[PDB]
Amino acid sequence: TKGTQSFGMRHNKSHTICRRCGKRSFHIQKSTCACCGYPAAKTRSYNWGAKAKRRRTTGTGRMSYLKKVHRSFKNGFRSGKPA
Amino acid sequence: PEYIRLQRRRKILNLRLKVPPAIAQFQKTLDKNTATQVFKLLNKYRPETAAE
Amino acid sequence: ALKTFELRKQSQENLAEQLQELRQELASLRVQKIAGGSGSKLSKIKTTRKDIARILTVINESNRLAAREAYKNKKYIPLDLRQKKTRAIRRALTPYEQSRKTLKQIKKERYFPLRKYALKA
Amino acid sequence: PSHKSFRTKQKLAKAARQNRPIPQWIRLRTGNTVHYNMKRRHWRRTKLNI
Amino acid sequence: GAYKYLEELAKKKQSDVNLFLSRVRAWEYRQMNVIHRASRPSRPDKARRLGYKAKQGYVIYRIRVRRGGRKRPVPKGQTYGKPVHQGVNHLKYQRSARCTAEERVGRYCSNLRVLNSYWVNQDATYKFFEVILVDPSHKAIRRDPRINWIVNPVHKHRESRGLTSIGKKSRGIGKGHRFNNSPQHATWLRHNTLSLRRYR
Amino acid sequence: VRTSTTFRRPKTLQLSRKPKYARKSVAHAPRLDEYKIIVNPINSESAMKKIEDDNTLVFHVHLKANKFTIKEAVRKLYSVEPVKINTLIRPNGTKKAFVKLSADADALDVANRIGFL
Amino acid sequence: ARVKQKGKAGAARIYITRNQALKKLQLTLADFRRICILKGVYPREPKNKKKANKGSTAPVTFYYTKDIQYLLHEPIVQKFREYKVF
RNA sequence: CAGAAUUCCGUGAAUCAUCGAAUCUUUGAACGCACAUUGCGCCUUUGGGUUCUACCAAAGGCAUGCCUGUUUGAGUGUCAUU
RNA sequence: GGACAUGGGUUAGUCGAUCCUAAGAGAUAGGGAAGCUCCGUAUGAAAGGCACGAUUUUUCGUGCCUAUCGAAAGGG
RNA sequence: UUGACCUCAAAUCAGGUAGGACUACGCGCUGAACUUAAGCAUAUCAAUAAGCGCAGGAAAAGAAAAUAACCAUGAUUCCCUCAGUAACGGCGAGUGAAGCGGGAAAAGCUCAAAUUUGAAAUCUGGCAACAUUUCUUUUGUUGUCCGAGUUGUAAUUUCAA
Ligand SMILES: [Zn+2]
Repeated sequence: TKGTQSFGMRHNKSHTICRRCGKRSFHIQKSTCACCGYPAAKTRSYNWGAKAKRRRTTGTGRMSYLKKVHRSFKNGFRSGKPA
Repeated sequence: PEYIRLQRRRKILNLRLKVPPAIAQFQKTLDKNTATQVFKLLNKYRPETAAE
Repeated sequence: ALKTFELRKQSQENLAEQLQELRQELASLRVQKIAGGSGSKLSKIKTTRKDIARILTVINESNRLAAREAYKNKKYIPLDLRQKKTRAIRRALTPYEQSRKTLKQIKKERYFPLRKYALKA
Repeated sequence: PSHKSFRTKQKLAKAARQNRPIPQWIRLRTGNTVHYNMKRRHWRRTKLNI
Repeated sequence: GAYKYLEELAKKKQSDVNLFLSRVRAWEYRQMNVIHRASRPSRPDKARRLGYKAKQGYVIYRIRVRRGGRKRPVPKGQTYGKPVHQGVNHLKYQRSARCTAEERVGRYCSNLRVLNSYWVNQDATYKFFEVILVDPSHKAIRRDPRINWIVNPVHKHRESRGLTSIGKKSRGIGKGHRFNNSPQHATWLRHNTLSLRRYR
Repeated sequence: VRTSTTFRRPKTLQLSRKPKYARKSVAHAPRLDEYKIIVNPINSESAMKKIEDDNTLVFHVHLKANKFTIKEAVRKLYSVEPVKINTLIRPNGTKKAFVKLSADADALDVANRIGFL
Repeated sequence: ARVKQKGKAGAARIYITRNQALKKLQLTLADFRRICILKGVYPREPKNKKKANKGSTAPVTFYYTKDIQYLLHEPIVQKFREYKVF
C-alpha cells in the first residue's frame, strides 16, 4: 500500500555528503554528486539555474586569496620592504 | 612492436607495389668501387669545421 | 612582552630555546585555565601566544633570508622565493623580449624615426 | 547507528556544539541584535540530513 | 631553390609519382595512431609557406579525421518539432575537417599554440592533415620578433575561436558584398539593436 | 636468437632526481611536536578517580596523535614512563587519552607536579 | 594491525644480495666492484643465511642494505656515467 | 565583565587604519592509490629511546598530456667497416 | 519527563571496519565524437621480473617466464 | 664485429607548460519549441533560449582576390544616413541589407617563393663570470662546451614593389 505504509520502509540513504561541496547530494551508487558533479573536473553549472548559480558562485565563500590580490593590485604588485 | 612491424611492412610495400620510374631510379645506386673512389675525393674537400 | 627587534639580534639556537620555554609557559597557563585560573593568568595566555608567534616569525625571516642569500645570483631559485604577482603576469612576455626587433625594423627606425615638427601660422 | 564513520562523528560533534543557547554576557553588549539562538535544533523535530 | 620544384610537384596530384607516394604514405599513416607526431614536415615547402621554421619550438603533428557529413546525436534519429527540423542524415558540419583536425591536435598538445595546418593525404575513410604548432614557452620563440605575437595570451586557442586561416574561412571572414553577413553575431546584433537616443 | 614469442621492452637507465634548486626554500618545522600533542589534562571527577585507582592520567590530546606519539610526548614533557595508552574520540570531536603510568611512578605526585589537581 | 607478511623485516630486510644490489644501484657488475673496492664495502655473511636469502641455501654474497644505500649518493658513480658519455 | 597598563622625560594602547615580510589545518582543477574506509602504499634523508637486525617519529618526495634538451635503449629501417 | 538548564560520559593486538573477492562500477591502451564525454578493462600496448659472472676491448654481458573500487549478514 | 644515420621508446631524467573558476561584454559550435500566420505543413518565432568549446580588458575585424562606372574613391571598427529601402516572402503573415555622403578614431606592415657559397654569418641549453632590479623575488650581457640546423637558421625582398 502506497502512502503511510510505504514510508515505513525508508531507511537506506541514496545520497551522502560530497567531498567537494559538502552537500548531502553525492549519489552513492552512481558515485557522482548531484550538485557539483564531483568527481568530474568541472563544476555542474547550468544557465537555466540562475538561482542555483548565485547560491554558490564566487563571493559566497571566504574569497581569501582574491582579496589578497585585490589589495596587492591597488598598490601595484610591489615587493620588498617599506623604508 | 608496432613500430618494428611498420618499418618492415613498409619495406615490403615498396618491394611489392609498382614503383613509378621517377622513384624507382633511386633503387639503382652507385657501385661499391666508384662510391669508395668518390668518397676518397670528397674527404679531401670537406668544409672547414666550426673550430677551424 | 618580547620586542621583535630584540629577537632579531639573537641567534637561531637562542630563539629555538626561547620558543621551547615559551611553549612550556603556555602549557602551564592552559593547565591553570582548566583547573580554574585568575584573570591575570588568563590575560597572560594571549600574550604568551603572541610571543610564540613573534618567535616563530623571527626564526622564519632568518631562515628565508639565509635561503635568499644562498640562492642569490642563481638562475633557478625556490618557487616560494620567486615572484608571485599573478599567474598571467608570470607567463607574460618580458620587456626585453617584447622590445626585440628584427634587423629590418631596426634600420627603418634608425634612419626614419618620427620627427618632431611644427607648423607656422 | 553505533557503527559510524569518522566524518559523521565530526559532523555530529559540530552540530551538537552549535545547538546550544547564547552566552548571557553577549546580550549585554551595546548594539546587540542577538537575543536567542535562531538556529536551535531538537533531535525529534528537525533532522540534520547528513 | 628546391621549393619551387616541390610546389609544382604538389600541384601535380594525379601524377603516377604522387599517386604512388599518396598510397604508400596513407597506408603508413593509417597504421600509426590517429594523432601521432611527425618528426619532420612531409611537405616542407608547404610548411614554410604557412609559417613553419626548422628550429626549436616548432612542432608538427599528423592527424587523421573521418570523412563524411554530420549526423545528429539524437536518439534513434527521432527529432521533436516541425518537419523542417526533422532531417538527421544529410546534415553537415559548419567547420571544415581541417578545423576539426586543429581542434583535436590543439587539445592533444595543450601547451602549444596552433600556428596553421595543411592537407597531406586522403582516402575514403580519413583525411590526413599536418598541424603546425608553436611553443610559446620556448625561449627561441619568445626572443624571435617574427613569431612573438603568438606568445601573447590573446592567442590562446586560436583554432578553438576560429582565428586560423581555415577558421576565418569557416566563419566567412572576408571583404565585400559576398561576405556581408559576417561576423554573424556582431553583424546581426548591430542590425537588431534598437537605438533609442535621448532627444528623439 | 629469440626463444620466446613475446617481445618485452628493454630496461633503460633511470636517473634519479638531481634538481637544480629546492622547491621549498626552507623545510617546515615538525608540525606535530610534543607540545601540540598534549593540550591539557582532563580534571573531571571520573578523571580524578582514574588517577587514584588505575594510576592513569587523562589528557586532552590532539586528534592526529596516535598511541606512539602520546607516549613520547608524555615521556618528554613529564619524564614518566607510560605502560599503556588507551584513546577515544569524545562525542565533541576531541581525543582523550588514558595514560597508564608504570608501577614505579604514581599518578598522584605527577598530577600535583603538573598542578591540575 | 594485520598479519605481517613473513620476510618483511630482520635479516631479509637488512641484508641484500649482490644481484639485488646491482638492480638497486643500477650499476654494472664491473662498476659495482669498482665502487666496492674504492669505498669500504665487503660482503657480510648473516647468521641465518637461509632466512636472509628468502628460503634458498645456494651460495650468494650478502651486503648490508645500509652500505648499498650509502653508495646511492656517491659522486663516483656519476663520474662513471659521465665517462661512459664521453 | 574581568583584566592589565603606557608612566604622563614613548619605540607605544587599539575588535584602529594601512599593508611590500611571513603563516596559511583537511580539502577542492587536486596530483602516490583510494575514499558512506583520519583506509592502502612506495622512495630518500634524519632522529628518538631503560628496548637498537626491531619499533616509532620527522622532513622532503612519487598524477596525466605535451614541448626543448639529457641519458639509457630498441629495430630481419638505411649502410659503411670487413 | 525522550521537555528545559548545567555538567559528566563511549578506553580493544583478540569485537567490527581496515584485508579478500562477488554481482557490478571503473581509470590506463586504443578507437569514436563539434563537444559535454562515449565505448573499452590484457583489448591491434615496447603494459616486469629473476639468477648467474675473479670485472666485460675497466662504454654489461648470459640465460630463465591482469590497475583500482566493490560485503560492518559472504571468505577471514 | 664495431660504428654512423633514420625511426621509435623509457626515466620521480634538466627546465617548463596545460587543466579549474568567473563568463555582463567577446569568438565559434550546436540548436529548439511556445508563439504569429485568427486553422496549418513553407514561413515566423530565430541564424533566439537551453547545451558545448575558447579569450581579453576589450574581443573581433583590419592594410583590398574592396567599391564603383565618377572629375572616380581607398585597411578595419563604431555613429548618423542610406532605409523599413533594393530585395526576400503559402509575394501571405512577415522579413530586409549595401555603395556613396557626414562624423568619432586613424598606423602601418610581416613572411613563403632568391646562391651568404670568398666561408650558418642564426639559435636553445649546461657551466663560469660579471650586471641589472616594482624585486636578494626581476631582467640580462659576455665567455665557453654540448646541442639544434644545410630536408635551411641569419642578413636580403613583399608587388605600394
Ligand atoms: Zn558536490
